Amino acid sequence: ERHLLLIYTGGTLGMQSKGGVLVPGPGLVTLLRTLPMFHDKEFAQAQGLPDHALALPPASHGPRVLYTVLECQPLLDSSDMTIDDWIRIAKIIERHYEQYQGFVVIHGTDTMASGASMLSFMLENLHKPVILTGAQVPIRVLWNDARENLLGALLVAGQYIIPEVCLFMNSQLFRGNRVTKVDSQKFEAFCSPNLSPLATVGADVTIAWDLVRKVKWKDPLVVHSNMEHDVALLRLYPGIPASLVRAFLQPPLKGVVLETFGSGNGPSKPDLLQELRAAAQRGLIMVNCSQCLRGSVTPGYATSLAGANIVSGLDMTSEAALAKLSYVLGLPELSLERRQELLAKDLRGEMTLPT
Amino acid sequence: ERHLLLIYTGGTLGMQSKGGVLVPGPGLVTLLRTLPMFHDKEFAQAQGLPDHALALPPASHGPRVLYTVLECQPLLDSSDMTIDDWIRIAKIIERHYEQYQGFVVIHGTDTMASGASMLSFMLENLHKPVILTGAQVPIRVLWNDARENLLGALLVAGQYIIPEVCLFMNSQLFRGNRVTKVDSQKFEAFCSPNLSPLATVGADVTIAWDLVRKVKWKDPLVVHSNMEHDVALLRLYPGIPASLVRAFLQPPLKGVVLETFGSGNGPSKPDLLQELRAAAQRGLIMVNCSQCLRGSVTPGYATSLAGANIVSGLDMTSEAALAKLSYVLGLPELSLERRQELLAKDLRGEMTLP
Amino acid sequence: ERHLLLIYTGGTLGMQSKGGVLVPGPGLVTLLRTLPMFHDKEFAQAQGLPDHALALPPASHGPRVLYTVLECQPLLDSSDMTIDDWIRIAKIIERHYEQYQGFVVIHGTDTMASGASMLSFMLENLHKPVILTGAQVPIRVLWNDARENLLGALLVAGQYIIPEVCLFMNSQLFRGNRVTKVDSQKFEAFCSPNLSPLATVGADVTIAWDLVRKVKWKDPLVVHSNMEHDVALLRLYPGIPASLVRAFLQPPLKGVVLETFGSGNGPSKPDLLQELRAAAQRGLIMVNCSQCLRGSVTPGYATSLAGANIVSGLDMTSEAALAKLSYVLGLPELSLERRQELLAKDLRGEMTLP
Amino acid sequence: ERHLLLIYTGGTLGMQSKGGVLVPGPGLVTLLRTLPMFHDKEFAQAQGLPDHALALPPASHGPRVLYTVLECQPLLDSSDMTIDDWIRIAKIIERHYEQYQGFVVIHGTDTMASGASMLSFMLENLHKPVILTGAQVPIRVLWNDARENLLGALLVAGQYIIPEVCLFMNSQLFRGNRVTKVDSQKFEAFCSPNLSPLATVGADVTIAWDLVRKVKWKDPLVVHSNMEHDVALLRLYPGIPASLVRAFLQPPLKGVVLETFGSGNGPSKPDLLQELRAAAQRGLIMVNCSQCLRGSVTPGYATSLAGANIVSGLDMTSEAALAKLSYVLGLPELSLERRQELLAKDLRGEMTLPT
Ligand SMILES: N[C@@H](CC(=O)O)C(=O)O
Ligand SMILES: N[C@@H](CC(=O)O)C(=O)O
Ligand SMILES: N[C@@H](CC(=O)O)C(=O)O
Ligand SMILES: N[C@@H](CC(=O)O)C(=O)O
Repeated sequence: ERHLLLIYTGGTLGMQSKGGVLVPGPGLVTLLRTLPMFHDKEFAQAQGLPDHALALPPASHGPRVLYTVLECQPLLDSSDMTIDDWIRIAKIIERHYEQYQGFVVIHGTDTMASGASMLSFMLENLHKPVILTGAQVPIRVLWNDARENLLGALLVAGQYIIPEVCLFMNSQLFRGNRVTKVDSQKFEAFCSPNLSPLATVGADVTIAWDLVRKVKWKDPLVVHSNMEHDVALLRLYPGIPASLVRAFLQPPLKGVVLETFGSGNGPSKPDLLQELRAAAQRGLIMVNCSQCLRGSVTPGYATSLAGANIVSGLDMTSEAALAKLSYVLGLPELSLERRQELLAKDLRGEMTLPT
Repeated sequence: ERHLLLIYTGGTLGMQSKGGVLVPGPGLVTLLRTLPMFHDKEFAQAQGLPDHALALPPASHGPRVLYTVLECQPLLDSSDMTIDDWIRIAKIIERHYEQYQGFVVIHGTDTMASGASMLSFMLENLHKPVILTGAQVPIRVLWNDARENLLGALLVAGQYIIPEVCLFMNSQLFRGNRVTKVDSQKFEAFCSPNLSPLATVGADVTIAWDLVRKVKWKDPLVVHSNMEHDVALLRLYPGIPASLVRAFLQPPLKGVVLETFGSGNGPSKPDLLQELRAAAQRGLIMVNCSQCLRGSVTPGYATSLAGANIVSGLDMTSEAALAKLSYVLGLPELSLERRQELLAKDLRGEMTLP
Repeated sequence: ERHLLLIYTGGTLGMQSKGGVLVPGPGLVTLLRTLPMFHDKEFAQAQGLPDHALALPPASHGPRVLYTVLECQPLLDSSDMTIDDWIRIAKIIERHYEQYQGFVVIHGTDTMASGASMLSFMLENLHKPVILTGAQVPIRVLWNDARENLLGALLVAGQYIIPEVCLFMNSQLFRGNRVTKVDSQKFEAFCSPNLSPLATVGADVTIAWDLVRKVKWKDPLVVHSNMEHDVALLRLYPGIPASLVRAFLQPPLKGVVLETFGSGNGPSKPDLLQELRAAAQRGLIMVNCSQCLRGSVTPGYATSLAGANIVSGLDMTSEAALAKLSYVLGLPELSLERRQELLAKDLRGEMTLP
Repeated sequence: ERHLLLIYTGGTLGMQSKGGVLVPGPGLVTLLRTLPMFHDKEFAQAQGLPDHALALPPASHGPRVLYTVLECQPLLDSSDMTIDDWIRIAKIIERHYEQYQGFVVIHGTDTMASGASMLSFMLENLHKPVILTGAQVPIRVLWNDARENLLGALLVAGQYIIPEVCLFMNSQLFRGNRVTKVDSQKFEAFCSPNLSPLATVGADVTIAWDLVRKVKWKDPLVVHSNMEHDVALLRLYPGIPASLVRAFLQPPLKGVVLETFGSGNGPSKPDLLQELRAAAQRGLIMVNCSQCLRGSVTPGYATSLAGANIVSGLDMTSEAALAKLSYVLGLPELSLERRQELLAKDLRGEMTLPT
């Protein structure tokens, strides 16, 4: 038997209509108990099993999977989530870490990439699966993606030792700090543009063990709740004025992700470049990411943004760059130079270095 | 014979190494003249043809294609382009509109989507093709995507009556105000996420005539050079503070595209919503676009951004929303309400209504 | 309320292990009854509803959906199916046509394209949906594609007036005579290479009404059980000998689909071409389809197969060409010439003319 | 300097209109000479270089590339090619192996996959690139894919040590015995359904060295010209009759590829199974391949074709199965059982043994 904790934080998967719009919906365990694919009553009764704990039917091979449902209060639309909410989730996993073999987190899709990236950094030396999932349609609506998404998450966390924060949707498992939301309506809502999926589900389960990170049983779980809140993301657009960038980078901002064009380029008008220098001199750290979905920041043009306090983000997603920026800036007693060196290193599989 | 104007504005296609980096490179016509696929010397000599004008070899069917090369000065990395640069390009097309049957614009890829979207709006009632193109590798490097991209542009503009600003790359023709750059290295650099390509090239040329806009031969070309410069784009990120949004939306800003999550949602914390209202009261117009590559802004959540001065962008790209915002706000003597009505309408094929 | 007939013919969806391999599995209605997503016990009891008939829970909009399960005997692995089996299925639909508003046919995937194509031709002037479906993993196994495939079929047939034989798999609805099986393991097992899906299911249901065929309420259902059995498929391979083709095309064969290379080409060695002429003189009809997944048979080479009794299959799938050949040859009292004209015309949406 | 042999066998790339249809076209070297991208006159003259030999302009990095054009006679539409034509090509490569560092073979697309597969088997212990290429549109037509396809082949063979028979089309390099033609009109005409491309070309060249086979410098090139001619391919279709299968498998046929449904199934009607057994008793060897594009043949159904003289083709393409059948059957002095063991083994990277 393997025991999982299922953390319900909110999002479309549980949602209910109310006033003609979707809002977060309570009473998940009550529903799941009535669904044979989520709960084997026969096995639970013949094991006089705790009434708070559910049991999946047997799968083909492997151990049996049991799980407990922790429903947070209040439940949130993921659009309203912030760094504090993701810290609370990390703390729930810390508190219950020893009692369970894996974790599944039900989450809204709107900011799921940000949440997976954050938790990836907060949960240092993680040894157990933390699988995020969600749905474009609520589980109470008849025709939905939620049933198969939730079941798959539980089976993956239940049956495999993948020690990463991942995202499971639409029969695929992605590295959490590598995903981005690409479609607002289709069930194939997420994409891992610069890395293969960690796993694919069909008849067979195919896992890329060559990519999955190795369990460091030696080192204990450290949960970083000291994340810098004053970080931002700024998308460059053609002709963005120096005066607007000056205003955006004012104190108390400590770090910013600049989303630049193509292979990492921006306008070279000197007054704009001057505001970036000025901000560097005040101590701001800047990471350069590409607005493009696929590919890497690379020098090579007269317009490439490099220099004073500007670290290349290589092929990182913006969601990951931002979370990493928050992590590194929150570490205590480091120099500006040391902080940039950490930003330029692959800390959780979020970044591919060249040769 | 069909005569085309080839406008070389800059970008990687012509570029040259200098100080170990790529910068814009002059002398295009000189090079093209030496390439048989771009210039038929035999036909030019046997027609004693102007020395500034080149001639493509005969294609399978259709008329012969001639073209003149106008090389702008200075040449630009597209990362440095602004609304004024795109206006200059529209003006070149206006000045020479009667003399040519089509236009091809060589452009850097970094801001090509912004440029195609801008020209789409500036060139009202366009009757002739205006085809943008570029390359991830310069034409002077041996292994490149530039040869085939440029030739395809010239043949499309030269042989078909597609009255739109388009982008031709990697054997596909896209509606210009529908594209976005998705790959910084691969030759398949562009994508039209919410609309099919207008055309595909292989053995056959396949054109989606069901999508191509109709020539309005009744109405003359109007070229809008009064585009509002004070428009911006703002990407929401989780926990973005009200104080930072306040600072961003200060005067003199007149319009902004808010890039929101998923189907058009943002944080509902009241102090943030309050700063959007405040800015609406100052007369700011806001368009809501999705950060997602594919799909549409739709109401349906308690977190959906709608209301005071906020127009839904449906499935518009951000590049297109931003250009449309610039166009509509530049029109003289319209009420705020009329401006929002135009923003909610499909003006150049950039937007699908439900 | 809309009432559907669910015809269970066999295939993996229902299957059971036995002797270490998968074989067809009885007792479908018994299982479905126990699944809340397939049967609303509360509504059935509060309507004292027939015990043989199930009821789907309410969907968002639309009418309620009820359905009856007809489990054929014996059940078949689709690899064993033939024209007679598909005729039987058409006859079941004919016998019960008036009593139901739609049909769903559970079928093995191995020959599902052949079956959908056949039924498409057999069911002339169809007014109601006939949706085929199946699964790579049985519905009794916990992790499967069968639950969502079957439910989607029932909801599509139950809620929409799509008067075609279709295939529903993996959240997509395809025109049946346009599909082919491309993957032996993945859940995305099927592809419609030369036509868009008729519909896609996500948050919204998107239907291509521009493609869906029109209901001919005036004309009654005619069910062709006169399908020619003596038709075959022959795949050319490099250096295939004339003597082997002679043997293949001997009487009593009446029609053959030649699967040729690329854009419709074969070897031009004269003894091979001579055997095709000889067979034409005996009255054999030949349809030329491409071995390629995507694209169209087109003349243009010295190696193109055209002439005596050879009709181009354009962009038809082989499964569709073969079924159409069976249909046309089964029609009574037509001249060879008229038969070839029908083969060259789009009769059920299986073929795009240039 | 690296010197290549360019073997022009025929196909659409060189073709000419004549009587309103495309036929093979002579005079390739004459044309290429006039194209600056294929011939640097300045460098050739300043090196007083042989008049039969051309020279590519300099590429970014790497050595300079020179090449000689050998134009076969007669030139062929690939639809008319046979085993004897592919043997002649292997013999050309054998004769000239020591003089050149690589080979490019221009070939019609209609049977290119069969040709690449054949050469793969014929050229044992190959150490140098043999790159096949072709085009959907002739090089003399203005708007074509031929220029870039031919140039890329020459640059790949000229600049990298990939010791395989490959196919280069539309900016991708595929393992030759893994490809199949999937589109009769689009420039993306080929697909490698069960294996990644060996390489991709863009700004950067990306090579999957993890997949490319290793140079066996110890072992010399052996070229097999004893290939069995009496092999065939038979596609099963629903209700195919026993009497027709009997006629197809008559002597002198020695081997056949059965293209079956899905994961490797056919009809189980006993009279059909009886004809397969009869043919096995006459000494016929049978390989089972899937009609599916992205198929592996796997047992698991009552309809799976396995037994007397029937070898599973796993994920092999039919073109590869058919060539392999011709190779193995042509080897001298082997027992029927030994022949089947070779058919079941990955000999040139054409087959993945499963997980
Ligand atoms: N607005 C929802 C979107 C979803 O879950 O699909 C959320 O993020 O909570
Ligand atoms: N940096 C270049 C990119 C390109 O041309 O591909 C530009 O936009 O001008
Ligand atoms: N062998 C099965 C395949 C399936 O159902 O998926 C059949 O064709 O009956
Ligand atoms: N029929 C031609 C097709 C091509 O080359 O594209 C050949 O195979 O020679």
